[PDB]
Amino acid sequence: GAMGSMERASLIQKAKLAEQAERYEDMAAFMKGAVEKGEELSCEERNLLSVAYKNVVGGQRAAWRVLSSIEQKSNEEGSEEKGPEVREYREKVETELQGVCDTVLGLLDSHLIKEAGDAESRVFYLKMKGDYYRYLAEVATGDDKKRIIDSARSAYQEAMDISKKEMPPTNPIRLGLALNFSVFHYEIANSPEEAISLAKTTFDEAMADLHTLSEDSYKDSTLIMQLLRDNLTLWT
Amino acid sequence: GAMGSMERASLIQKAKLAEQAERYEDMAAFMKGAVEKGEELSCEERNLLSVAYKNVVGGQRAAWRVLSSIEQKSNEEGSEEKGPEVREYREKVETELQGVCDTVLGLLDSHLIKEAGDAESRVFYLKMKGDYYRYLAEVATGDDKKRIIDSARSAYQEAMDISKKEMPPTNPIRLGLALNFSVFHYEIANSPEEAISLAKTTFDEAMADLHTLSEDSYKDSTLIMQLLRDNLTLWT
Amino acid sequence: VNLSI
Amino acid sequence: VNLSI
Ligand SMILES: [Cl-]
Ligand SMILES: [Cl-]
Ligand SMILES: [Mg+2]
Ligand SMILES: [Mg+2]
Ligand SMILES: [Mg+2]
Ligand SMILES: [Mg+2]
Repeated sequence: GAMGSMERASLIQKAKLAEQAERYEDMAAFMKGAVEKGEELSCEERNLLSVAYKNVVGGQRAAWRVLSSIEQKSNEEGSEEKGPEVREYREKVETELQGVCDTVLGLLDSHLIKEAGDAESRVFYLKMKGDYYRYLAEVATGDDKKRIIDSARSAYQEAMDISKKEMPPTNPIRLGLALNFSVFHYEIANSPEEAISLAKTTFDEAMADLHTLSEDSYKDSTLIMQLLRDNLTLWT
Repeated sequence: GAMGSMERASLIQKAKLAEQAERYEDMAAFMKGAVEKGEELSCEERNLLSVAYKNVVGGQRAAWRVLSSIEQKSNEEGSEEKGPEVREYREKVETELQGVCDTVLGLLDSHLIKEAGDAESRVFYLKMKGDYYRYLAEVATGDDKKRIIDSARSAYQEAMDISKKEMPPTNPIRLGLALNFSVFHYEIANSPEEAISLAKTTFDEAMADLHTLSEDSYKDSTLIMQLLRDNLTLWT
Repeated sequence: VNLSI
Repeated sequence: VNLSI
């Protein structure tokens, strides 16, 4: 790997610099290098990893949606034939997106998840596994579509089971996991009622635990609770 | 070149798709491929080329400034030593930026400028040559700094001479050339009085020609005139 | 769009 | 910042 000659600490330092410079591809490459050193990741390091790839794949997903919409229009009644270019370029972006997802899933499988024993790390990584299979599912159209969806579901479900046993209802990792699993239900699994039930129960159980929290923890938790509420307002 | 197997028209079509998807690195690679087909570029094609590389290099310049500011702070009195990482990563971004500038200048020299005979193409390309030497000048610190600056000046000056002979004072290419040459004077050449004089004379001569224009041309010209005015307000 | 984090 | 185009 091109980062094999750089110190772990230097990779982390440069990931933080890249973030400040909004250079998220660089940030992701630095954090990939840090993971490949083979040591477990601290809480701060896990979040650098997730921030970096979330931004990279987020831009790819937005580009894919633009191109897929152009492509769908070209296949409407009365649309002039324009050749293979739209499909080719949508395919190019799609392939790069899948490559990023595969890279993340590879890091999780070699060997972040198997070494993660604390709830905060294990739930975090299993949420990531669910998220990146969900991104694969968004672009999937072939024979593997159902297996991709079930891989997302299975990872989210393992993370939910651990989070409910090991974390309080206001824990921000637990809350963000539930938010994204509810999006999975609504957007991927064709299960809007499950999505709505999960978001509401998650919100209500967190609300009832806020009284235990400091001011700073209260701010962290209510921020994600508001995202649950925003989705419920969109979906109902 | 990786685009050597794609039709010129397909490269242009995909550049326009990449722009819609805000995929400016892709857009630039497609337009580089189109240039390397060896045919002259239409007005619309020249602007696709400039839009693409302007966005790529614009992001690199912004990242470089963030990192250069961190680096300068680390060299202040009382700053804790943090190792070579800040300098290394600033150097990495700087090198990639210079590579993009060299690529553009290479396209202009092989062979866009020598085939450009109409004022609208020749001034456009010479403005680009001035712009990308100016971006090299922004990061230059060595023995070649003065020659880089003079290369920017020389290209801008040739473009100005042609534009004043061959174009009306409201021509948007002429106006944008003058805007950027005034920025060169202010920011690169340590000549704020020259910058201010150029911007004011350019603005006033355009103002006096607006009466000749259609509504649509009037909108194109006044838009760039407002940028001259904004700079004058900042500089005076 | 759906909100995720 | 300086305005350019
Ligand atoms: Cl393509
Ligand atoms: Cl570096
Ligand atoms: Mg070491
Ligand atoms: Mg462990
Ligand atoms: Mg051909
Ligand atoms: Mg010619």
